[PDB]
Amino acid sequence: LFTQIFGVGVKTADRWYREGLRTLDDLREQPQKLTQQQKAGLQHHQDLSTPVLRSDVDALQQVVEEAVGQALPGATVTLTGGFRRG
DNA sequence: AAACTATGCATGCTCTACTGCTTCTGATCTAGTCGACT
Repeated sequence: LFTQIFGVGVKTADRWYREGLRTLDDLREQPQKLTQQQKAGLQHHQDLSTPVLRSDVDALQQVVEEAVGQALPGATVTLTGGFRRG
């Protein structure tokens, strides 16, 4: 549960576990020991927990292609990662 | 002719300011460690 939080690794998860933090809500009760990454991940937890689909990939690729084309002409963008493996 | 007072000088103590040299402190910066991510 803790590792899925953006900006939370194994070390931080273990540190929280040994400190008595057991539930997600408990993390929100003390919003003073979390960096920007952890706060951003915890706030948009539900949104980031959902696996992404291919339509969202296409929309994001179109948006980024438009942005790079307007920024610098002739830019080429290639989709890598898991989505390139099928 | 004698006493009082105006004038001045010499010196020590004190406030006040100003200039310059030296030292201390606040501010501007690279190495080590842990952690995040990919």
